[PDB]
Amino acid sequence: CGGERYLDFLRFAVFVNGESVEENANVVVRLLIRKPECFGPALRGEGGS
Amino acid sequence: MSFYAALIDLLGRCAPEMHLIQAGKGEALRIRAILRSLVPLDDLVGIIS
Amino acid sequence: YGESLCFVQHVASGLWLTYAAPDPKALRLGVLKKKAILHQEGHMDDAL
Amino acid sequence: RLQESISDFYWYYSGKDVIEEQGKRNFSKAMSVAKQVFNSLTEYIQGP
Amino acid sequence: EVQFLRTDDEVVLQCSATVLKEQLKLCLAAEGFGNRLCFLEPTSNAQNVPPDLAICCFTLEQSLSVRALQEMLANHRTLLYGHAILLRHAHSRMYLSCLTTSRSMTDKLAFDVGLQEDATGEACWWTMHPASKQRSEGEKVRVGDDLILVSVSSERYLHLSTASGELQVDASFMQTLWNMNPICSCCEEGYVTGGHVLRLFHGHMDECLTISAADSDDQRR
Amino acid sequence: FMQTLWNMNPICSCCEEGYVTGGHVLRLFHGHMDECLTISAADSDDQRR
Repeated sequence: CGGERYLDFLRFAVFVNGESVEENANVVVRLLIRKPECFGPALRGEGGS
Repeated sequence: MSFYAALIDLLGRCAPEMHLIQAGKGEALRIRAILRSLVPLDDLVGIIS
Repeated sequence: YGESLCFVQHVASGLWLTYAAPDPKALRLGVLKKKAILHQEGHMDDAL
Repeated sequence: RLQESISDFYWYYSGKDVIEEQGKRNFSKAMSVAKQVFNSLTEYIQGP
Repeated sequence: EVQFLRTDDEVVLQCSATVLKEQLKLCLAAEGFGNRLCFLEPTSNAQNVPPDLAICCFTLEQSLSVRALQEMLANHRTLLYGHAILLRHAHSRMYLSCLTTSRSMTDKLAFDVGLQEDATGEACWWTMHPASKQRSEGEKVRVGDDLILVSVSSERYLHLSTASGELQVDASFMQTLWNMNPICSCCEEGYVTGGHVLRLFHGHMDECLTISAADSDDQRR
Repeated sequence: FMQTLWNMNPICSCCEEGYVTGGHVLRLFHGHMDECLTISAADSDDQRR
């Protein structure tokens, strides 16, 4: 429930007027991979459905 | 389901715009490759099906 | 005081004072405290 | 830290034949800060 | 003085794994010819079983900042945290790289780590980061320092996979600590150094020490 | 009014600046003073052992 809200906030941050903002998009990607538990118990990698 | 859909939407929105890809920008290509590695296509098709 | 870097050694055993290298999931707990142990080799940063 | 920043900004402008106005400005700011830092370090040791 | 790793020095990348409650130290290894993939050669039992270091040895060519690397791709030096390094397999003269292939049944997102013929592209480059807090970016890398290696192309970590009962090496978002242990820095002319293939001649170079040719009765023993 | 013999045994005479001397309360910091050696707080399960 809260992961969804944070995710849509980030969506509004990175996507403006039909086009991506690369400066924020790359940062989001890098932060998210550095903390991959944000992806979910799935998409985890090891032992991940 | 909504958490995962929001995650996928955010990643797609972070995805580079094509004109950069045609320009051959390394950062754009790297980001796209990372996104593809995270999310395989077969799973997208399965969910759509 | 505050300049010398010191390694603590137990004289009889010769072991060095070091941390336990917190096992995984400790970061998940967010526990910032590292148990102190005596080990034969230890770590480079063991100085105090 | 400042010289690392300056070298990175260099590498950013290295390929381009001519630096633009904002780049000139930021270079000037960084060099002024570096000059003041150099004078402070010089003053720390002079006398000697 | 404290030794600093610098370019053109030869190193081995070493990792530590706890198995049956006995620590085991391993070195990254690749044959190159025939198999490009990297594996792990244990160095602990050395006293009882010599390890194969020749294929475990790597030489550092370049250590550059991210911006310099970017300009290079668009178109002796001491190592510093945050820079990007290029590593050659000494025997095969290939480059360590993060490959697009994945075999790991366990980890879906992981990539294979192996050797690359050329230094072209981002895959061959790796960035060093401090393992602990007392080290910080921009500081000189010191012998014995625990390091974290990240691939530019994939933004994975050089990782030790114990997921299967057998150890493996992979590019994963999970990080593994590595040690860059030196082998050689600079050798004077002549002045034999260890780890070198050579011949032993008895006197004025007429005859040399050897073993029997192939398919010989002595079994080449 | 009965006398007892006493010995005045020294501990310290003069200490230079810094230059740790024995018998002093101090703290042990691992590196750049971020964290220090300690035991558990009060009423802890470890018995402060």
